[PDB]
Amino acid sequence: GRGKGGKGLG
Amino acid sequence: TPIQQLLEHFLRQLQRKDPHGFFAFPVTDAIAPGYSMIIKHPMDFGTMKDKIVANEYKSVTEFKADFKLMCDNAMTYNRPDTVYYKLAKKILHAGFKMMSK
Repeated sequence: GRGKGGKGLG
Repeated sequence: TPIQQLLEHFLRQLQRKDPHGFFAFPVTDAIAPGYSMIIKHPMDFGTMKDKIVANEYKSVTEFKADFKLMCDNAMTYNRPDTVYYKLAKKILHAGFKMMSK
């Protein structure tokens, strides 16, 4: 769960 | 004071290196589970912009320390194979090269 919610491709 | 426009420029250039705006605002625990348990001193570009426009930076040294804090917190929280860790590493290097004579 150690991470951003989104993939950051946008 | 003599550094206000210089820091405004540095901030604008550093933000151009983050076109997605991943460093634009504070990371919350809803966005990043457990973030406030791992990161003791959060920072982001918006907080940096507020400090500039408030005349809160007394030197280029102080400004660079907040930029490095921002990138170090991203490299500590996020795994190395992530876009977030990779951007933080890249912009840290490039940004300091820009800001250092």
